[PDB]
Amino acid sequence: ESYYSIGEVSKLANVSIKALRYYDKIDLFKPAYVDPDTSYRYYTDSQLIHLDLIKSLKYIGTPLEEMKKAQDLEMEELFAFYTEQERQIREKLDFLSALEQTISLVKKRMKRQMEYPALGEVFVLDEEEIRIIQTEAEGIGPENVLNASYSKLKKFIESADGFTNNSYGATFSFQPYTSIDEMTYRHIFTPVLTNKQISSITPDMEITTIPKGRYACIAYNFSPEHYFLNLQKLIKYIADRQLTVVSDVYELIIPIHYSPKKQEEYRVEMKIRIA
Amino acid sequence: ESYYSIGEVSKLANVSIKALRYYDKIDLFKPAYVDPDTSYRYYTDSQLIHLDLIKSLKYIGTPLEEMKKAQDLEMEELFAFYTEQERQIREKLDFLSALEQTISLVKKRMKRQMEYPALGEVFVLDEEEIRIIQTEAEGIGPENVLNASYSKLKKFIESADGFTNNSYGATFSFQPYTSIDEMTYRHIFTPVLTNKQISSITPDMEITTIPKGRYACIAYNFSPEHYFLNLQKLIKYIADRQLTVVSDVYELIIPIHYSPKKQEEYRVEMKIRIA
DNA sequence: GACCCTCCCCTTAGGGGAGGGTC
DNA sequence: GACCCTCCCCTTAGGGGAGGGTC
Ligand SMILES: c1ccc([P+](c2ccccc2)(c2ccccc2)c2ccccc2)cc1
Ligand SMILES: c1ccc([P+](c2ccccc2)(c2ccccc2)c2ccccc2)cc1
Repeated sequence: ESYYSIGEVSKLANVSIKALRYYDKIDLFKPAYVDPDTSYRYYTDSQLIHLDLIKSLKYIGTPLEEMKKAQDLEMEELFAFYTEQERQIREKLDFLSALEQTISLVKKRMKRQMEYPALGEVFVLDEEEIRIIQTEAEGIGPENVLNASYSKLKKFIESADGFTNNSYGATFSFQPYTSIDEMTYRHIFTPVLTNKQISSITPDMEITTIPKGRYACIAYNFSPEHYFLNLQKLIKYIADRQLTVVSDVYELIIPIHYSPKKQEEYRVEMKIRIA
Repeated sequence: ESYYSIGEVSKLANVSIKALRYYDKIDLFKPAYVDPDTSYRYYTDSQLIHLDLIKSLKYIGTPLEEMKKAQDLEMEELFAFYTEQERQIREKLDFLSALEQTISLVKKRMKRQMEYPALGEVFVLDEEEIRIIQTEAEGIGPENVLNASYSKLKKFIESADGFTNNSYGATFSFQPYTSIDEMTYRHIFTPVLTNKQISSITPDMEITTIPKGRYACIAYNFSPEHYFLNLQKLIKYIADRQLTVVSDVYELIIPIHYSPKKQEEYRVEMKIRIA
């Protein structure tokens, strides 16, 4: 025999008035009585129990329309409904976990590039391996490589990492080049930021790595003159100390910013493994 | 010197055409050139790099508008941006973890009620404790208790569990009542499905529990006649075997369904601890 | 004076067409 | 014949008012 106005229900069940009017229009939760003259909504006490399901399902993210079918299932079916919710949550969990790990890897590589000792100077450090996915360069060289060239690689990596690669790589035979027009890339590649199985990789792609070891490295902001100059520094560094190269030259490029406004600028790093 | 149509960009960066037009209108990613006669959009190769940030941020859920400010920050600021993303992810994680645990508890109590041996029959089982939050009943009894009476309790429990309580409880002194109008509740309560700290609980509420021990129990679907009949069975069961009661009578009620259409029906369970 | 009601506008990220040009 | 363009409608869950009755 006790009835409540929309405001009272709102204060009692901690649900906004607008939400009550909406659930009314949606036919999810309608007032027991509507005054035909004022259109005022009135609710009964026993009815409040229905807001328990609605609030709990809202808390777990169930869409309103699906709530309508939830209040129609039996306690047994509701049990299963929750089982399904757990499955989805475990699915959300590992997605966030993987993402949490990926982000951490990105920051690690990001910091490493911000902590670089100096630009335009050859350094010899002990590197850890870098997992990559590569494909033959098809005759492409430093002057004609395009972002579009990495299209097939990015698709695969995006399908397993989600976080699209930010670094673009290429490799070439270590030679005493006297001109850029003399060099041709062997492979182009993109590092993989995840260990998630890849969805049926075609044979024209190879999963491999930049092996851990001692590397002669040099980093700098790209410019045609810098590219040539720094490559020659690397070559001279190796000849001067008669070092022995045991891998191709690895070239990684990463933009310094992604602003469509500012003049584009890229960071380049060349590495060559030595005995 | 190489340019692409919207379709080509779509196939290259795996982004829908509609999305490209939208990012164009939003001024997040605009084509390098727009044909003044056909309005056809054309993109340059160097521009594709900007879709890397956009896609990665979309993958982590960053809203488009905030992406515009992300492509304006420095590599240092971007590093921090990710730090903030990790913080939010860890926040999402424990929320899902807690929810995963709560759901499991709900299913456990839900199953227990579906596996009940029989209705209207007294059983003596060894119960595990049930954490609850209670408040004095203020003279309320079986005939005048309302859903609204639990308003203050539900607010607090909802503030810590999120999953609003589904079970409503009450307690009363074990007496040889000959009529319902003779009984008055001592406390009304609602179990807590979480161990999450409660936000400043007022003193008119008490956090306590239904202690683990041996309980004389009985469950049934509510009806005025059943309520009285089953209470008398409990009283007789205890007197017949001269059992000693060491707690008040606990009364838990949970709806059998939350359909606003079907006739309401509730499941009731009475429990009294014995030495 | 508080409370309640009914429109009306608005948010986010595009998808699914319809009608008509354009590679 | 495929590709591309410009509207137009639509989704989800209400929030924030404006104008005017109603406790
Ligand atoms: C005493 C108790 C309840 C109502 P009524 C109501 C009146 C006429 C027709 C149907 C219902 C009500 C109506 C408008 C404002 C206040 C009270 C009423 C009864 C049960 C549930 C809701 C409303 C009136 C007097
Ligand atoms: C040869 C190479 C590029 C173009 P255009 C272009 C034409 C006129 C004015 C500005 C741009 C082009 C336009 C419409 C359809 C196809 C090609 C062109 C150039 C750079 C980037 C995008 C488009 C035309 C001939």
